Amino acid sequence: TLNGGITDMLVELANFEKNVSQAIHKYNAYRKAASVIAKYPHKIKSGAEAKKLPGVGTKIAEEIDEFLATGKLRKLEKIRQDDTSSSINFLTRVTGIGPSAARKLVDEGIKTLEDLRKNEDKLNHHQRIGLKYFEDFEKRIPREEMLQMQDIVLNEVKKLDPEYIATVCGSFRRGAESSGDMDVLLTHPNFTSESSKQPKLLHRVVEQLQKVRFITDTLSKGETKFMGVCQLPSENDENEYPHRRIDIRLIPKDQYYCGVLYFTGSDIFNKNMRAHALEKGFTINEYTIRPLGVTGVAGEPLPVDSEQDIFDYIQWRYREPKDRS
Ligand SMILES: [Cl-]
Ligand SMILES: [Cl-]
Ligand code: NA
Ligand code: NA
Repeated sequence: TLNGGITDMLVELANFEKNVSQAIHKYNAYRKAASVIAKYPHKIKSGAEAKKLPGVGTKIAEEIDEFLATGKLRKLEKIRQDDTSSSINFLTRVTGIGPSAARKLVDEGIKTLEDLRKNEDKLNHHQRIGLKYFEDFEKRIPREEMLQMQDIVLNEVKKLDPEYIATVCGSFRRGAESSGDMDVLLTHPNFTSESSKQPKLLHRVVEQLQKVRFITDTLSKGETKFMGVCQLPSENDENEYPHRRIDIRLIPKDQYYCGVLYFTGSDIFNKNMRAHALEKGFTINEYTIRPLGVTGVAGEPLPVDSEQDIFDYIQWRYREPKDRS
């Protein structure tokens, strides 16, 4: 406005004393001083004309002369470039880790750049390889490269035993020109709802992947899920294809095409899909499709041999992946 560059100033002063300090009475005084300047119908040109108004005071007018010369203030940006605030935004920047370890990490006086080795008395990691491939995780992944990651893995799988089936999901199957990672799903006809549990089916696929040296590291094992790091092979070009990021997941044969729909679709889409079923009278899950009716009591599960057997059941014209936004 007229003096309405010095009212933007005086507001922020009042927030920090409300919060991270909590000096009331000095929350109050800052605040009244804002209004008096807002009402005065004349452009101020010196903190020397300010003491005359019954609102502004002693050390307050003083802070205005520094404002009206430079156009910047000591008692301000110092609170702005030092706070835990606008550093929560920084501290994680250079970490690739977890919520409450920061604080104690930071609390050691350890920070972003030239503040990083200065104090390394935590000797943790992530899990022992976060802080190392920190550099390649923050770049996107071109489509063209996704296609030949895909092609290698299906090749190994089938050569072991042609009864396996496997497919890749996420943004890649929707049709992106760039991705953030890889997510794959895996089944076999000797694992079902009513059977013994079999991790050895997933161990084998992993071990042979290491053998041809496509998989390089391990972050997590289990009976159902693996979590690691991979790389494409070179003939002798530049320094590197960057190291990348892959997940793998084992599922019952009879609940397969119910999970694949689920690891694609789209959030918004998957939400609009489960309401139309309510209308026609069905209930749909990450595991099954069941007959409902009358009240809260679903029936048996109905049989499914394909993605499309699902659409039929609820009376919808089919919709290809490219269109599931
Ligand atoms: Cl961690
Ligand atoms: Cl994917
Ligand atoms: Na993080
Ligand atoms: Na995308």
